[PDB]
Amino acid sequence: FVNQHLCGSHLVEALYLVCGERGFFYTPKA
Amino acid sequence: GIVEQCCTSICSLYQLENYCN
Repeated sequence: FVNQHLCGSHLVEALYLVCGERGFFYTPKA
Repeated sequence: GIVEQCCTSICSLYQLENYCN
C-alpha cells in the first residue's frame, strides 16, 4: 500500500500505519 | 517535500519513514 501515489488523507493514513507509535509529521507545504 | 515525493510521484517506504518521529 506504500508504493503508489498517496495524496491527502490517503498519504496521512500511510504515515499513520508505517510510523506507528513513533508518530510522524505532515507538512504539505515543505 | 512529502507531497512531491509521494503524491505527485510514486512513494516508497524509504521516503515515508523519513517523516516518522
